[PDB]
Amino acid sequence: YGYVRKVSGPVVIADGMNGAAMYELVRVGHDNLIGEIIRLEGDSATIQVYEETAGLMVNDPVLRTHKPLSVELGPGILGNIFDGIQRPLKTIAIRSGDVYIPRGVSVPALDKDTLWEFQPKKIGEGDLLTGGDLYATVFENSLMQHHVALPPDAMGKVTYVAPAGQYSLKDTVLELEFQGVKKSFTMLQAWPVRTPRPVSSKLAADTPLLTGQRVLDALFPSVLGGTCAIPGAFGCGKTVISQALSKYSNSDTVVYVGCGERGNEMAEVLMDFPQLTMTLPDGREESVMKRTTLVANTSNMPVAAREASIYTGITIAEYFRDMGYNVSMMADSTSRWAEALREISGRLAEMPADSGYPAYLAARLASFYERAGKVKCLGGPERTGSVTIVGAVSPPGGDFSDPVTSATLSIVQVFWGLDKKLAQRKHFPSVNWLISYSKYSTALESFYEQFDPDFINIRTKAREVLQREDDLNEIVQLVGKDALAEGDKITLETAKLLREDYLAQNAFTPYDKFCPFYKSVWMMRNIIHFYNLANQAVEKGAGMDGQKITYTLIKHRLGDLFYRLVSQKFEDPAEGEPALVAKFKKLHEDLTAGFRALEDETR
Amino acid sequence: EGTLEVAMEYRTVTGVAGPLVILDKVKGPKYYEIVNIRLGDGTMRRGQVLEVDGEKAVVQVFEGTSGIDNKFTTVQFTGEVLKTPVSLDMLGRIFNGSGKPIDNGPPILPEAYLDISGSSINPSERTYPEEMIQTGISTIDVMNSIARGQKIPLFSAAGLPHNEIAAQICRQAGLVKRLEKDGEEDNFAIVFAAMGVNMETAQFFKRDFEENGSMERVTLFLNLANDPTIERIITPRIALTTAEYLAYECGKHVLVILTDMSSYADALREVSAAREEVPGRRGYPGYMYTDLAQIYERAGRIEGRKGSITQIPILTMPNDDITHPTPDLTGYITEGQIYIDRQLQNRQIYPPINVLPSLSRLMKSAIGEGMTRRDHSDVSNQLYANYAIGKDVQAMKAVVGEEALSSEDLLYLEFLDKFERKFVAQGAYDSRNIFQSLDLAWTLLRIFPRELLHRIPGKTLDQYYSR
Amino acid sequence: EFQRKLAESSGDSGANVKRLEQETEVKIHHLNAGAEKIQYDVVQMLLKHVTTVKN
Amino acid sequence: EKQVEIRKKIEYSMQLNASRIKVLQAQDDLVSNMMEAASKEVLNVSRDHNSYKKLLKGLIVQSLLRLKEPAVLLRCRKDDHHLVESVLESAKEEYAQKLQVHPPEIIVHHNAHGPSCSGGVVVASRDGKIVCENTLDARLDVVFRKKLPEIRKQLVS
Repeated sequence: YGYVRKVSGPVVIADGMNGAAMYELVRVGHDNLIGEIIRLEGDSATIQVYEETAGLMVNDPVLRTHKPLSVELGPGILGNIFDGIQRPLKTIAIRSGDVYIPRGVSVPALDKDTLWEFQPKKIGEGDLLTGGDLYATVFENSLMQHHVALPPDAMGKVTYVAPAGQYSLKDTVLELEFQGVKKSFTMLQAWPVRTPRPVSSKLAADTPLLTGQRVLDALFPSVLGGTCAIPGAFGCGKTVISQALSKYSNSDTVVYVGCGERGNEMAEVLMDFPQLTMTLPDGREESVMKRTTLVANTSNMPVAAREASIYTGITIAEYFRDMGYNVSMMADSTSRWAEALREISGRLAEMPADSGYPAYLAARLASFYERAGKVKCLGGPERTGSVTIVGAVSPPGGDFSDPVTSATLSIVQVFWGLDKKLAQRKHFPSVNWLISYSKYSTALESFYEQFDPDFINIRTKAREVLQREDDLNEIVQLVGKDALAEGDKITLETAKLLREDYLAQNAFTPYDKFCPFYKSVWMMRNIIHFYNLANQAVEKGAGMDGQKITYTLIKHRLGDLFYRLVSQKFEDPAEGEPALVAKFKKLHEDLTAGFRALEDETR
Repeated sequence: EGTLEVAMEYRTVTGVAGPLVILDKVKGPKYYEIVNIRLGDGTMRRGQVLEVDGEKAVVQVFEGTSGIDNKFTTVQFTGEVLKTPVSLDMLGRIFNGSGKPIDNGPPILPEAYLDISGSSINPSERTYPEEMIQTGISTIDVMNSIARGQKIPLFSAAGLPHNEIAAQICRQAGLVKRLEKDGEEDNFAIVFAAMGVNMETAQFFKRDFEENGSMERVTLFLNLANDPTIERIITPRIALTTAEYLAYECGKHVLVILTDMSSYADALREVSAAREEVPGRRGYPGYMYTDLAQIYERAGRIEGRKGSITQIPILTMPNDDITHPTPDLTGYITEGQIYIDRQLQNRQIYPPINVLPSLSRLMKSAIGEGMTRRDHSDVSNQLYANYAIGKDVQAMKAVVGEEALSSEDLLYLEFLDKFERKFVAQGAYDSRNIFQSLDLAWTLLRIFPRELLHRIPGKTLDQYYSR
Repeated sequence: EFQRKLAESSGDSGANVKRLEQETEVKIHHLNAGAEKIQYDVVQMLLKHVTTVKN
Repeated sequence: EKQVEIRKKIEYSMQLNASRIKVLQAQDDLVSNMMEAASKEVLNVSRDHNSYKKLLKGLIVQSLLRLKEPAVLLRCRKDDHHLVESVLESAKEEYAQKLQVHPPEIIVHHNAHGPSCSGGVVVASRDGKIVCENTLDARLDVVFRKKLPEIRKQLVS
C-alpha cells in the first residue's frame, strides 16, 4: 500500500499513508516489522518500528492494519514469557531451533491448537448475557482457575452455548444475537493496549497487602489495589521485595513486567522462578509459574518497545482483575521508560522541558498509575478484583528532584524509599524509615482495629521513638552521650533494638524468610511495652537514684529479658501461630515481671 | 542467490560537514549500507549510511573527511551491513580499529561473515552466571566477586592505574571450583579492545600480553587517540562480534576488556552533534542509553552452547564523579561497579579499589558452599559493615578528637587501618587464593569480640572464630 | 647446576624449533596439495557464478 | 635464572607465532594463486563470440534495469565493440518489454584498454554522475569476496 521515504534510527517516515490514523499499527518492509504511527504531516506518517531498522530501503512497501496496538488475551496467558510486543518467547525458541530471536518473526501470542477443557457456567439457550458476564470457567492449571468472560463491547441473547468438553481457541464456544444480528465468540479476546478495560465502579481499598517483609507490612503498609514506588535498588529492592511480592504475598497472581533491565538479572529471575515452590494454597506446594507471568524486555531491546511492554503488562493486570483475582503487578521499569520517552521525543524533534524530559511525562505516568485500584467488575455474577502497581524509580543516587521521581511522588500513594546509606551498612531490607510514607494509613484503620485494637498506639510510639533518636543523633554528633539523660538513653537503647531486631530481615533463612503479621505486631508490642515500662521505672526514681542508675540496673541485672527481646526475631514461623503467640505472651509476662521486680527493692 | 549485481558508483557528493558526507540524487539507498569512497587521489576510505531520506543519504566516514571534493569523490554502495570476517586464526593477532590486521601478516581468511550487532538472544535461552572466576585481587575475590558471564565495569578517574589492574586481572583470571581449575577451552581467550588510548598504554598492554605467554591466545583491536575518531564507535562492536563467534560458535570461554568507554561516549557526542540532533544530559545524545545497552548486553552464558562471554569494560569519569551521564548509564545497565578512589591512590596503595562503593549483583550466585567456604557471604557482609561504621567513627573522631573515642571506636579505627593496609593492598605480580583471602579476612575480623560480630551467624562462628 | 640447566634449555629450544619447522613444512605441503586438488573446481564455480545473469 | 627462563619461554612463544604466521601467509598465498587462476579463466572466457554476445546482452539489460534512467551512455572496449554495436537496440527492446517505458536513448567514443576491461560494459548515466561498472573484472572480486568462506570450507585439507 504505502512505501518508505526516510529511515533515521527507529523513526521511519513513509509517504502515501493518507488515511492512516494515529497509533494505527503498520507493517514495514519485506521482513514485515511491526510498527506504530507517532506523527503525521500529510500524505506521510511517522512510524516507530519496535525493531532494528537496519536494511530498510526506499520505496520498500509498508502495509497498514487499521488496528491500534493490541494484545491477544485468553487461556494460557499465565505462566509465559512475552516480548514487549507480546511474542511468546519459549514458542519462538522451540518452533525455530535457532537460539536467537529472528528479525520480523510472526508468531501468534497464544497457541491456537492446544486443547483446553470447557466448563460452561449453567448458561441456557435463549438467555440474556452482557459485557463481562462470566459464562464459563477453564482450569488453565491446577490451583489457578481461569474464568472466561464476554468482552465489554458485547451483548446479546444466548442462541448457542458450547457444551462441556475439550475445546481449542479456533472453535466458537458461544453465540449471541443482538439488535437483529448475531455475532460469534471464541476463547480469544483482542484488546487495545491503551484505553483501560471498563469497570462498573471503582472502590476504596480496605484490605492490606500484608507482604512478607516486616517493615513494609508494619510501618509503611500498602493496600490491595494500592500504589507503591521503590527506587529500583539491587541486592535489596528489585530482588528481595520482588521475591516477597511474588512468592510471599496474598495477591492471587503476579505479573512481572520489568523491562529495560540487565539481561543476566532477567535470566536469573527466569531460571529461579520455575522452581519457586511457594505454599500459596493452604496445604499445597504448587510452583508459582502456574501463578505469574513475565513481560521481560531487556535493555538491548528496541527503545520503542518500553511503553508497549508497560502497557501490555497493565492490560494483562486488567484481564485478571476483571475475572476476580487480586493481581499485583511489579514494574522494574519506569526508570528506563523515561529514557525511552526522551529518546523518542528528541528523535521526533519535540521541544524538551525541565531537565530535558518531555513535558507530558507526568501525563503518561498518571495514565499508567491511575489504572490501579480495586474495582467492582462488569457483568454477572457480581464480583470484585484489584490491581497493584509496585513500580520502580531511579536508584538512591539521585535526589527527589529527578523529574521521574517527582512525577511518581506526585501520584504514588506509598513510597518505600530505600536509602543507599543503609545498603552500604548492609542493612538488607534498606527502607529509610524517615523519608518513606504511606497515605493508606487511614483506610487501614478498620483492619488494624479488628486485628489488634492497640496496634495503632504502639506503631505511633515506635514512630515517635525513631524520630526522637534521629533528632538527637545530630546533638550526639556534637556533644556526645555524656549529657544524655535516663529518658534519652533508654530511647536510644530501644531505637537500636528496634533497628537491629524489628527493621532488619535476612530473608535467606526461615527466621526472616516470611514474617506473618501476628509475629510482627507481637514484636512491636513487646518492644514498645519494654520501652514504656523502662521509662516509667526511670521516672519513678526510687532508691534515691532511679534515672540512668536504674537504666544500668535494668541493662545489667535485667539484661536477659533484653537479650530475649533482641533474639525474638528468630521465632520460627513454622512452629505455628498458637506456639509463637504463647512464646511471645510468656516473654511479655516476663518483661512485666521486670521493672516491677526491679522496683521491688527500690533499685 | 541466483545472479549478482555489481555495486553502483556515484559522484554526487553535494555536502561535506565534519565527519559526514551528504550524498544526493541516489536511488535504492539501504540503511546502514557500508559504502566505499574512492577520492581523487585514489585512496579508498570506508563509510556508513547513518540516515536515508528520499533520494538523499547521509554518510559518515570512518577514516575522516580530509580530501572529499564535490566533483571527483566517488562513493560506492556495497548494499550490505558491516560484516567482520571471523576465523579461529583470529586468535593471537593484533588489529586496527576497523579490523584491518596490523601485525604485518595476511588478512583474515574468513570462516564466515557475521553481521555486527549480532542477532538478539531470546531471554528464554540465557542462564544465570553460575561459576566464579578467581580475579586474584583479594578485594574483588572477597567482596564484589565475578561470575562467568558477568559485566563488571571498573570505574576510574584520570591518572589512576585502571590499566594496570586490568592487565593484572587478564594475567590472573582463572576458575575456582574446588581449587581444581590443560584447559584450552578453559583458557579465557581474552579479546582486548582499546579505544582512544595513549600509545604508551597500548605498548604497555602489548608488552604485558607478550610477556605473560598469552600471545598465542589474546587478540587486540586498537583504536589509538591519533587514529580517526569514528572508528572508536565501531571497534567495540567488532570486538564483541569476534567474542561472540569465538565463544558461542566455538565453545571457548571468552573475556573482554573494553577500555575507556568515555572515549566511546565522546564519539557518540561527536556524531550526534554533527547531525544537529536534540541533545540530552550534558549534550550527550538522547539515545546513549540504547547504545550502551547494545554494547553491554552482548555478554553472558547461553544454554545451548558450552561457551561464555565475560566482559570488564573499564570507564573513566570526566571529573571523577558518578552523576556524569556515561558512568550513570553504565551503572544502570551493568550488573556491577568496581570503584577506584583517588583517596586510596593519594595514600599509595597499589590497588586503590574502594570496597565500600563496590557492588556485584550476581555475587550471591558465584559464592556458595558448593564452590566456596560457607562463611564467604557472612565474612564479606561483616567486613563491609565494620569498615562503613569504622569510617563513620573516624569521621566523628576527626572533630571530637582521638581522646573522645570509646574502646569500640578504637577497635574500629584499628580495623580500618589494618584493612586498608594489610588486606586491600596486594602485590602487582602476586595473587591470593580465595581461601587464603578468606583466612586474611578472618584475621581482620577477629579483632572484634564475638559479641560485636552481629552479621556473622554462630554456626559459622564456631567453625571459624578460633581456627 | 645452572650451566646444565641452561644447556638443557637451549637443547630443548632447538628441538622445539626443529619440530615447529617440520610441522610447518607438513602444513604447507598439505595446503598446497589441497589447493592443487580443488583449484579447477573452485575456478569453475567462480566462473559459473560470474558468467550468469538473470533478467 | 627466573627471568632467563621467562625470556626463553617468550622466545619459544614468538617462534610459535612466527611459524603460525608463516602458515597463514602461505594460506593467503594459495588464495592469491586461486584468484590469479580465476582471473586467467575469466580472460579466456572472452574468446567466445556467440554466447559472449548473449552474455553482453544480459549484462547490459541487467545494468539498464538497475539504473532505470532516461538516458544512459554505455562504454565498451574497442575490441568486441562490433559485438556491442550489433546487439544495440535489442537491449533497448528488452528493457522496454520489462516495463511500460519508452526505450532509453543510449549513446556509445573512448574505451579503456583490453586488460583493464577484459569484457563487460560500463553504462553510467548522463554527466557520469551515477556509474554502473559491470566489467568482468568487476563481477569477479565480488563473487570471490562472497564465496571466500565457501572456499575456506572447501580447503579442509
